Amino acid sequence: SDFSPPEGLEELLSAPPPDLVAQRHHGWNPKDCSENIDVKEGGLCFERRPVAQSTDGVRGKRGYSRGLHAWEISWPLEQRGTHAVVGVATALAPLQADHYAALLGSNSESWGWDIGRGKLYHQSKAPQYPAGEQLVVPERLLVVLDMEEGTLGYSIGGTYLGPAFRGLKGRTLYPSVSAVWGQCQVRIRYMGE
Repeated sequence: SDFSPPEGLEELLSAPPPDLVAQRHHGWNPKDCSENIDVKEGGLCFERRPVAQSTDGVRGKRGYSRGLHAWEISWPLEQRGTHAVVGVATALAPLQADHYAALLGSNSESWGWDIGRGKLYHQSKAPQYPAGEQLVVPERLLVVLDMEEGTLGYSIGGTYLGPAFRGLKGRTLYPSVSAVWGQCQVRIRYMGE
């Protein structure tokens, strides 16, 4: 877009999108998530309840170790809070904390984009991304995981912002998100492989 997206991304996004079963198959996992989040719509949406002093996350049902993978995340602006972090995670990242934090990316088992202030989190306990314009993240963002190249990048308003993270080769990564505000509805639409 203003960055060159991984090869074959335009093709997979143009193609007829995966059907309802495939998207659910790749959705939020009701059995891999904080006790404070409820997964709805067969995996396509998750809600964090209004629990105070807790940070909570969730992993997708499917973990990726090869190929190109994109999913669309839709996260209403007014349900973001102070720590809306969107990214990916090994099977080993913790999915809740008992204080307020940017949980996704605060360890070495996860990579997060802070879609509010535009910081990159990995082993954070942060560089800006994109590299005097205010970051504005629309309701809907594209998460692009390239496991052949080992990069995680994002796409907003028809613009690939380029790789946020490298060094992903050899891992098995799940879509993941970490949130602190409650009464949110955050949707995942897997776009394909």
